[PDB]
Amino acid sequence: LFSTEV
Amino acid sequence: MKEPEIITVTLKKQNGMGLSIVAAKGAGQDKLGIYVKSVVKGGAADVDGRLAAGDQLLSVDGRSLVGLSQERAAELMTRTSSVVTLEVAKQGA
Repeated sequence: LFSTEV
Repeated sequence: MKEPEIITVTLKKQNGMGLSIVAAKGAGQDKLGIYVKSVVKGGAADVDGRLAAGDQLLSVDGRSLVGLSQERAAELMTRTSSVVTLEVAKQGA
């Protein structure tokens, strides 16, 4: 439930 | 629920994608979906204009990433070749 960046 | 609109876009990586995603689960789900949280400016998807915040991901670069962790999902997504095939779904509540 995290928010990464690709 | 009434059958969403899933589509795969074929774009090329100019200098990254620049976006955000979040993993969400539920009931009767033995996997994890890479949903979209936001889109960074000057990104391959932002400049071209295809995917938006609050969406769902299924396949990336022709890979079935159904049941992977955000780390493996995002990492693999950025770890693509010149051509990229992101399959995003159209929905929203």
